Amino acid sequence: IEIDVLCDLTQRQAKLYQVLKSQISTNYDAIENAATNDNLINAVMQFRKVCNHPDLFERADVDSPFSFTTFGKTTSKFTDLIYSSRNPIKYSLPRLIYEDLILPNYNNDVDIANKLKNVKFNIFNPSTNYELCLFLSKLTGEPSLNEFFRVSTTPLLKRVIERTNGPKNTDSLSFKTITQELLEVTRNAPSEGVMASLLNVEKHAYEREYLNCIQRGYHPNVSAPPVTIEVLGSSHVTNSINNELFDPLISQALSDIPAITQYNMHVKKGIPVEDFPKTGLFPEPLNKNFSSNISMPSMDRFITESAKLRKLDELLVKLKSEGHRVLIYFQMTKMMDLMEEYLTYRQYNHIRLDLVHDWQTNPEIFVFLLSTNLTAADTVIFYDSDWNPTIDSQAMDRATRQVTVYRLLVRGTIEERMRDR
Amino acid sequence: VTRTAAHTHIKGLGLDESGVAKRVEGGFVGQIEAREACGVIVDLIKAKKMSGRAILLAGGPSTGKTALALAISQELGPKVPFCPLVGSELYSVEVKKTETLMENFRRAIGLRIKETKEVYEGEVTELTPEDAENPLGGYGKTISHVIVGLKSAKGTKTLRLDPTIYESIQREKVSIGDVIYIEANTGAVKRVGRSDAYATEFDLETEEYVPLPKGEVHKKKEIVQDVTLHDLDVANARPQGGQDVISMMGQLLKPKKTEITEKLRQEVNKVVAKYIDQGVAELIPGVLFIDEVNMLDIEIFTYLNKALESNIAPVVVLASNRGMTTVRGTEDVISPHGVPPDLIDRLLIVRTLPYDKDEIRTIIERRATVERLQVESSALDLLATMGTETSLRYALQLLAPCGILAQTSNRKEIVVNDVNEAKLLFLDAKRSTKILETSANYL
Amino acid sequence: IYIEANTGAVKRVGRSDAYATEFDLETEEYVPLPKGEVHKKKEIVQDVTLHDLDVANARPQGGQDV
Amino acid sequence: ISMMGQLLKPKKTEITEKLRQEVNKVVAKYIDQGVAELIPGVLFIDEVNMLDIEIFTYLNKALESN
Amino acid sequence: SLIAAHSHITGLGLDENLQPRPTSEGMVGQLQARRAAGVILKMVQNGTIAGRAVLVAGPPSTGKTALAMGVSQSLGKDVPFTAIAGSEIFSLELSKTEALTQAFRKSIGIKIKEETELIEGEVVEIQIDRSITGGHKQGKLTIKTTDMETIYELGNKMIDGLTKEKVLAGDVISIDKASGKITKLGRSFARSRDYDAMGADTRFVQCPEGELQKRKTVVHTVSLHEIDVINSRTQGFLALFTGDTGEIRSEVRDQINTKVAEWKEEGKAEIVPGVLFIDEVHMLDIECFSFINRALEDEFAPIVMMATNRGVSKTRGTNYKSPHGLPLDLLDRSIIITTKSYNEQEIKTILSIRAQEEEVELSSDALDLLTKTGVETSLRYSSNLISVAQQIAMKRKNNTVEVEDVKRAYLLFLDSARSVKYVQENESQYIDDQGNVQISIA
Amino acid sequence: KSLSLIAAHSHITGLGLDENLQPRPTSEGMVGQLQARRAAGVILKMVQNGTIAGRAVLVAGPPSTGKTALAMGVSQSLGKDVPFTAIAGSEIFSLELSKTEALTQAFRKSIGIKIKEETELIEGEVVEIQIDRSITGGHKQGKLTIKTTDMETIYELGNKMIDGLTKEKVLAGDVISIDKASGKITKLGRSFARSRFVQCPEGELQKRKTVVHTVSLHEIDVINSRTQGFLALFTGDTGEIRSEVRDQINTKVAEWKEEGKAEIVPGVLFIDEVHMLDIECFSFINRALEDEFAPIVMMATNRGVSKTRGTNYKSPHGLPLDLLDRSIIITTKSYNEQEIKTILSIRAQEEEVELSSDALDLLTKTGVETSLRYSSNLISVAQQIAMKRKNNTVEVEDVKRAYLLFLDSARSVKYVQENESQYIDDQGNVQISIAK
Amino acid sequence: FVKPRRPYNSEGMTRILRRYEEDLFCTF
Ligand SMILES: Nc1ncnc2c1ncn2[C@@H]1O[C@H](COP(=O)(O)OP(=O)(O)O)[C@@H](O)[C@H]1O
Ligand SMILES: Nc1ncnc2c1ncn2[C@@H]1O[C@H](COP(=O)(O)OP(=O)(O)O)[C@@H](O)[C@H]1O
Ligand SMILES: Nc1ncnc2c1ncn2[C@@H]1O[C@H](COP(=O)(O)OP(=O)(O)O)[C@@H](O)[C@H]1O
Repeated sequence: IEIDVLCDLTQRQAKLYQVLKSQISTNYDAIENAATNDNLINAVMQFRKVCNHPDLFERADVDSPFSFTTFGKTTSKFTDLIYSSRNPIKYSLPRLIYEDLILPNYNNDVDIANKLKNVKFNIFNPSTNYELCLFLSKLTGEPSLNEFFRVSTTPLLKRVIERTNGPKNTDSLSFKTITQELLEVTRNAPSEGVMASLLNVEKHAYEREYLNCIQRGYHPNVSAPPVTIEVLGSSHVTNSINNELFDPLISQALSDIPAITQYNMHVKKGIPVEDFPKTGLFPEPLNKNFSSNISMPSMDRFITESAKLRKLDELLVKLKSEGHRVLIYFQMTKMMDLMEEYLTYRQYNHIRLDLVHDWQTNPEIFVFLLSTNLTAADTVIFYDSDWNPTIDSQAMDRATRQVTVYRLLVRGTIEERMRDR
Repeated sequence: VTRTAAHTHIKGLGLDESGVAKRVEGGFVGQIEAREACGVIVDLIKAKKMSGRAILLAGGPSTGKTALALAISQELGPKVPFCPLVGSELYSVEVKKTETLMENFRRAIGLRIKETKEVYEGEVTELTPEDAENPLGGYGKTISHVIVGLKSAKGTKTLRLDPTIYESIQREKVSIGDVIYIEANTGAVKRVGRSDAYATEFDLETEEYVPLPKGEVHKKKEIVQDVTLHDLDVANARPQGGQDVISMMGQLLKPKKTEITEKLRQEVNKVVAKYIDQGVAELIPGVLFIDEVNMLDIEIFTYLNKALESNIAPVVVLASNRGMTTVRGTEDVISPHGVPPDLIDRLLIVRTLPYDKDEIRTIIERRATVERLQVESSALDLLATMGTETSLRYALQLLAPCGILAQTSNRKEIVVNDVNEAKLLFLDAKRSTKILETSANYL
Repeated sequence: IYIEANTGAVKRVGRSDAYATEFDLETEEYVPLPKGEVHKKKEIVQDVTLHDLDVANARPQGGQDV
Repeated sequence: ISMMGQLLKPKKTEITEKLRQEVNKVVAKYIDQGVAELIPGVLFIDEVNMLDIEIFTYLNKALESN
Repeated sequence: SLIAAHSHITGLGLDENLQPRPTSEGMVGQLQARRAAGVILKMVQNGTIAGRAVLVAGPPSTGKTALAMGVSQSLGKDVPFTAIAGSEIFSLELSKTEALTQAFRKSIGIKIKEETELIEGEVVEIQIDRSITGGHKQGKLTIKTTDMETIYELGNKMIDGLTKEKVLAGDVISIDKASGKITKLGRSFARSRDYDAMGADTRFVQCPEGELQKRKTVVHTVSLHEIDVINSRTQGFLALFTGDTGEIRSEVRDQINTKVAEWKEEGKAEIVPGVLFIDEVHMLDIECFSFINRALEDEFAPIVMMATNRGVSKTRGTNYKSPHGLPLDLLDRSIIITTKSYNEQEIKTILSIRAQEEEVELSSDALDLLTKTGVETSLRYSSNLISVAQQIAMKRKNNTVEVEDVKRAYLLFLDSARSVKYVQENESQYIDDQGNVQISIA
Repeated sequence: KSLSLIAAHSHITGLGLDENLQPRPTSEGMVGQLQARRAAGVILKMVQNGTIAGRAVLVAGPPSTGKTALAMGVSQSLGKDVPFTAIAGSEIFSLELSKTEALTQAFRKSIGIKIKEETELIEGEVVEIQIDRSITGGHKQGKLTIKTTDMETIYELGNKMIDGLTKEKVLAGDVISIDKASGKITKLGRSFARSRFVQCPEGELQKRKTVVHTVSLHEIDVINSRTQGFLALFTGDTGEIRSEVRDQINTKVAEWKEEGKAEIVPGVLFIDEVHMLDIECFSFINRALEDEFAPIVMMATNRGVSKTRGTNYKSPHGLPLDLLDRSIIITTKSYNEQEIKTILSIRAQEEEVELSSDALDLLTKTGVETSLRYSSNLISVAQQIAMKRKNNTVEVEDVKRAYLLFLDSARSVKYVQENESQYIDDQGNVQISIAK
Repeated sequence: FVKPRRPYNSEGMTRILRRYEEDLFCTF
C-alpha cells in the first residue's frame, strides 16, 4: 500500500557523475537548488540522464583497443576484403643507403665477404674441418656430418620450425636424463597412474579451478602494426618487406591448412603426408575468452550498468506472478532502452506508445512502459521523485480495486534532494 | 557493507566559488591555506595551458599531504589522469630509473580520440577455400583466396578474403553458423558465439548464444577512446595487433620494458598533433604524484631538472617529511625536505600545519562515522587526549579494536572500558620504545 | 637481374625498358638495359680480422647470411 | 614458444611456492595410497660461517617449514 | 606428513568472549598477546576494514611465530595467508616494490561463483572426425542413461580430453561442462568382444538413473596476483608456476581493479581479505618500508602482520638506529602487540605438550630436569633434546625415556653458552676473526 | 609545431644578434648576457661553417642565469635538419648499455648525412575507375580516368595496379598519390564534392619531385649491423653496437663525400648537468672529440670546486683538469633589476597575462630578493587567482595572495628551522605528538 | 516449434568411429 525502494550507485554511474561534477562545476550546490526549484536546466536534465542510465548518455559499443593504423577506408558477386593496415609512423630511408650498403652490387663487397665469413671460414665446414665434425658426431650422435654446418647457418626460428628428428646413434655421448625419461613417460598416458599424475599437476590445477571459463579482465589500449619503412623509387624494398612481414613458411607455421585443402592435396594431387608444410604451431590461448582483445558488450552487463534498471529487473523477477504497469515518466529516450531490454533478454508481453482498452480487457498482459480512466490495471509502478505532485496526480488519474505503489529511487544523487523537498 | 581503507572520508577539497574554504566540508578539517593553494593549482590545471609546473606538499608526518593529493585527484575527475607514485617505485631491475620516470611522465598526459571503425559482422553461412595450382611450390600459401558468406539482420553479403584475413579467421577458430566480427582496421576477428537460430541445447563447451547483429554488414561506427601517450609509446615499441609475423611473435614473447628512444616519442607527438589538427582528438594533461620524494637519489632529481623543461611534460606534485636532511646518493649536500636546491627553485612549496586537540577530535569523530562506529562523548574525548598525547594515527587506528571489543561485549557504543582495554592490548610507538630501553635480551 | 658466379647472389634490378608500354600504369620499376658486357670479371682483396671470423661463426642465434 | 625454450638455454627461474604446494599435496596423496614411499635425506652445508645474514634468515624460515 | 616445530598449535585457544584458556588448542600462556591476536583475527573475519598493520614484538624464543601460525590455523578455510620472510623481497628479476605488490596481491582473494552442468551416462557411440594432419578435430558424442538418450556435438578440447583416458562404448563417464572434466567412473557393459591390446580392468558400475543433465553452482577462490599473471600475457598460467612474471605493468593492475569491482557489483564475485605475514621484518630495506607506508593506504590492502625480535638497532639502508629496526613513520601506522618470557611452569607445560605430540614418553624427573635445562639456557634446546633422548632410549631398548638418557643427551650435544665457553678456552684451535690459527698440536 | 604547451623556454626564438654578431639588448625573446650571447653566436657560426669538428665548450655560472636559455637559443637558431641532441647527465647510466657506448650513441646521433633523391609521383583527382571481372578471375583488366585542375587522362591498368587499387578502396572523387616504382598508393583525401576534404591538385602529372633526406650516423650504424633492424631505432634496444660496423660506416660515408653523392651535416650535442658524469666517462669524452666525425659538444654546469663522481678529490666545475684544458669556458653572470623586470614582462606576455605596473614591480622585487624562477612561477598562479575573483587584470593583491599561499626557498628553510622537532632529521627522530 | 541442428560439415577429414559392438577407422 506504500513502498519506496532505494538503490545505490554503480561504478560506471559514479564515474559519469563525478566527471559531470568536475567538468560542469558552476556551483553544484546551486545546481542542486536549481533542481530543487524546477543552461542550468540543461545541466539538471543531463545529470538526471546520468542518474537513469549510462546508455541514456552514450551507447556502450564494443571495447576494442585503439587501432593505431592507417588503411583503406571507404568514404561511401562479392566485394573482396584485403588486409591493408599500416603504421602511421613512416621511416624514410634513401635509396643510396639500401642499394649501396644492403644490396649486392658490382662495386659492393657484401656478397664476397659474406660468403668468405659464412662458408669458407666456417669451423663446421666438413671440407676443411672434418676432424671437428667427426668429433661432434661422436659426441652428439648425429647421423649426418653436415648437420652441424646446417645448424650453425640457419635462422633460429627456422631451426625451430624444421626440428623433427628421431634417429640418433646409440653409441654416442648424448644422454637421456631422468627428467627426459619422465617426459617420455608422460608424452601419452591416462589418469589413475602414479607416475603420470605426479607430473601432470598443471592440468590438474587448470581443471580444478574452473579456469577455462574465467572472463577476460585486461585488454591493451592501443594496438599497432610494426613501423612501416618507406623507400621511394625501389620495388625491391617493397618485395623484401613483403617477404619479411608475410613469410610463407612462418605464416603457414603459425596457422592451419583448411581440411578441404588437405584432402585435395593428399588424395587428389597425391602429396604425401610428410611433405605437408608444418602447421598448428601457434600456442593455444587460455580460454575462448582470451582469443581476441575485442570484447562484445554483454547484454547481461546492460542490466547491471544502471542500478535502477537492476533493481527493476529484480522486481520483475519477483513480480512476474502478478500483473502490474510501469511508468517511465518525463524522461525521453529511456523508452527505447527499456524496449530493447525486454525484447533482448527477457521476453515479456508488453504494449508501448483503442489498443489501451484492448489491454484493459486482457488480464494476462503486463503493460510496462508509458510516458507523461485506467482502473483495470491492478498496480502502477512509478518513481514519485518528481517536482510537481500535480504531475503525480495526473499520472495516478489512470490508477481492479487495489493499488500497491512502488517508488523507484537512487541514493547518493540529486534524486534524494528531489525526494526530500 | 562497503570496504573502507585509510582516508576514504575525503570527497574533495571542499572549497567555495570565490576560492575560499569552510572549516568542516568536503571531508576535511582545517588546513585552510593548503586547501586554497591546491584549489588554485587545480584551477591552473583545468586551464590546460602551462607545462612543467611543480609544487611540494611539505610538512611533518601525519599532517595530510597524501590527503591533499587525493583531494586534488577527486576535484580533477576521471577524464584527467592521476598517476599515483612512490619514490621507491622508480627503482626497476629491467630498465634505468630515468626511463621509468619518463614513462610515468608520458603516462600522466591523457588523450581522447573519436575513432571510426569499419566492421564486417554477421553469421557465417558458407566458407569455402580455393587452393593454389602449386601448393608445394615453396612460395605462396596452400590456398589462394577464400570466399565467406556473412548475413546480418536484414542483410547478406559475400566476402572474398586474402590468406592473411582468413589466417586470423582460423586462428579464432570459427565454424559454419557462428557469429563473427571482422574489424577492417587491423584485421582482428572476434568470435561472438553460436547463432541462436539453430538448436542451442546440444553443445559441450559452454558456448554463448547470440542473436543476429542488427543493421547491415560493412558498418561504420564512431568510438570515443581515452588513451595516454605512454600507451602509444608502448604499443609502437612492442608492436602487437597487426597480422604480420612480427605482431604474431610479439604476443607470445615475454614483455620487457626497454629504453624508448626520443625519435619514437617525437613521431608519436607529430601523429597526435595531426589527430588534433583533424579535430578528432583533444589533449588532456594530468598530474603525477611522487609521494615520499626523499627516496629518490640525486640522479632522478638531475633528470627531473631537464624533464620539467619539456613542452608536453605535465604538472607534478611531490610530498616530503624530511627537515634539514642530506640528499640520498650524495655525501655532504644537506638540503630542505631532502630535495636539492636546484629543484627547489622550480618548486612552489605548500606548507601544511599540524593539528590541534579539537581538530583531532572531529577527525576521529568523522572517522568513526565513516567506519559505521557509534562513540559516546567521553570516549571520544579520551581518544582525543590519546591522540594529542601519543599520535593522531594511533588514535585513528584504535577505533577498530574498540569496535571488536564492543561487538564482543554485545554492545554498539564504545564505552571508556573498551578504549582502556585497547590501550592495554595494543601499544603505541613510545611505550614500546620504553619497553625496548628497559629490557636486557633485546626485546 | 644480377648474378654473381662465385657467391650465387641473385638480385632483381627491375623490368626492362623495352617492356615499358605493355600497360599504361603498373608497379614494375622499369630500369634501362645495361650498357656494358654481360660478363664482368675483376679481382678484389678482402681485409678481414680474426675477430670478424670469430663473430662470424659464433652466433647464439644463427642466420647471419640472410 | 615451447620448442623455442627447449632449443634455447634453460635459464633458472624462481619457482613459486604454489607449484611446491601442489607437488607436496599430490605426493602426500600418493603416499596415502601406499604406492610411494618418501625417504628424507641429509643436506650438508660446508663452512657455514661464509653465509650471509639473509641466507640465515631464510634458513630459519625453511627450518620451521614442514 | 612430517612433524615440525609448530605442529602442536591447532588454533588459537580463545573463547567466544575473546578470553584465552590457560592451555587450549595446543597453546599455553601468553594471555594478553593471545587476546590481542584474537581481536585482530575477528577484525580480519569482519572484512570491512583494510590496510591495517599489526607488529608483533618480543624477545626470541617467546612464541611470536607460534602466535602467527596460531592465527593462521584459526583463520579458517578459503582465506589466504601469505607467510613470507624478510629476504624473499630481494630478487634479480623483480624490483622490491614489485615483489611487495605481488605479495600484497597474493594475500587478498576473490571468490568467484560459476554455473556448471553435470552430465553422466553410458556412452553409446563416439564419432570423431579428425583432419589429415590431426589439427582440426570435430565430432559427435552419444551418451545415455536409462531414461533418455541424447546426442551432443563435441569441440576440440572435449575430444582431446576424450583421447586421453580412452573411452570405449559402454563406459559410464561423468562430464563437467564448465571445468572440462572427464571422469570414467567405470565400465558397465563388460563386452564379450575384448581387445587383446587393451589392459584396462575398470570396475563394474551400475547404470545411472534420473535425468542426464544436472545444474550445479560451484565456488572457487583465486587471488588477485593469479588473475594479474593470467591477464598479463598469453601464457600466464605457466608463469604462475615457473614464476616468470617479470614486472607486470600498472595498466593491467588498474583494469583488473575495475574488473573485480564490476564482478563484485554483479554478485558474481566476492572479495575476501587476508593476512600477510612477514617474519624478521627488520631484514627489509628502507625503501621497502616507504612503499609499505604508502601501499597500506589502498583499497585492496590486507592486514599485514609483522614480526621482529630485535631492539633498538640500525635500520638497513640507513646510517642511524631506530626502535625495532623500523622507522618512526611505519611505527606510527602500526599497533604493537608485545610478548613476555616464560616461567618454569609454562616451560614445563610447553615441553609436556611437545613430548605428547612427538610420541615420546617421559618420566616425571626427566621432565623436571628438562624444565630446569629449558629455564636455564633456552626452551628450544630442551625441545630439541627430547628427540635425541628418545633415540638414545630406543637404542638402549627401553620404551620410556629416563633421566640418564637425557643426561647422556645433554653431555653429547652442546648448547650456545657451553659452545661459547669451549671456543673461548681454545681460541688458538679455531680460526680467529683476523684469520689466525694454529693447526699443529705442539 | 607538434604538441607545444607553454614551457619554461618557449619565449626563446634564437639569439638576438645582428650581421656583425652584435647582440641587441632585447631581441628574439632573449634579454641580457651580452658577452654570453656573442660567444654563443660565434659558436653558432662555427657550427654553420661545418669545417670544425670535435670542439668542447662549457657554459658555467650561478643557477637561474640562463645557461639552458642560451643553449635553447642556439638550438632554435640552428634551423631545421642540422642535428641537435640534448641529454641530461643522468641518462647514460643504463642497465643494458655501457656508459661509454651510450656516449658513443649520443655522439653519433648528432652527425647527419644529406642525400638528395628524385622520384616520379602521380598525384591527381580520380574521375572514375572501371574494372571488369573475368569469367573466373585469371586475368583482370580495367581502365582508370584521373584528372587535375589542368589535365585529364585515361590509363590502362594491368594486374598489379588493380590489385593495389582494390586494396585501399579508391572510389570516384578521391585524390590519391600513385608511386609508379614501388606500387604504393596513398589516399590524400576526398576532393570538393558535397555529396576529409583537400583541394584538387595542380596539373602536370608524372612530375619530378626532389626530397632531401637527413639521416643521422647512428641510424646507419644500427641499419648496417645486420643483427639490428631499424626497429631498434624506436624500441631502443641496440645492445652495444660493435666497432667494426662503425668503422665500415665511417669509411663508407667518407667515400660518399668524396664521390659527391652526399654531404656531411655536423651538429651540436648539448649535455645538461655534465657534473653528474663519472671520471671514466670524462676520459672517453676527452679521447672521443679527437675524431673527425664528432659534433661540437656543449656542456652546462653550475657546481663550483665540487667532488668528481667516482673519485675522492675535488676539481673546479666538478670536472677534471684535462677536460677543462680541452674545453673553452663561457661564463654567465647574474641579472640586475631591469633585466629581471624585462624577463618577467616577456614571460607574462607569453603566458597571456595582463598585469598591473605596480604588480609587475612587486614581482620584480620578489625576483630580485628571491631567484627568478620563483617569480616566473608566481605570474601564472597569480593570474589564476585573478580569474578567481573574475578580474581579467592581475593586481597587487593577487601577487600578495600568491606570496602568502606559496612559499619560496628561504621562508620554507626558516619555517623548518624554527620547528625542527615536528619534522624528521638525519637520525630519523620525529616528535609527532603535539602536547607533552 | 523446435529449432534445427547446426549444419555438421564432415567433408575432407578422416573418421574414427567407435560403437557398442566393434571399432572402425576410415582413413584417407
Ligand atoms: N585535513 C584533514 N582532515 C581529515 N583527515 C585528515 C586530514 N589530514 C590528514 N587526515 C588523516 O590523517 C591520515 C594521514 O593522512 P595522509 O595525508 O594519508 O598522510 P600524511 O598526513 O602523513 O601526509 C589519513 O588517514 C587522513 O584521513
Ligand atoms: N604459547 C605458545 N604455545 C605453543 N608454543 C610456543 C608458545 N610460545 C613459544 N612456543 C614455542 O617456542 C618456540 C619459539 O617461538 P617462535 O615465535 O617460533 O620463535 P621466537 O619466539 O624466537 O620468535 C616455537 O618453537 C614455539 O613452538
Ligand atoms: N637572457 C634571458 N632571456 C630570456 N629568458 C631568460 C634569460 N635568462 C634566463 N631566462 C629564463 O630564466 C628561467 C631560468 O633560467 P635557466 O635557463 O633555467 O637558468 P640555468 O640555465 O642557470 O638553469 C628560464 O625560464 C629562462 O627562460
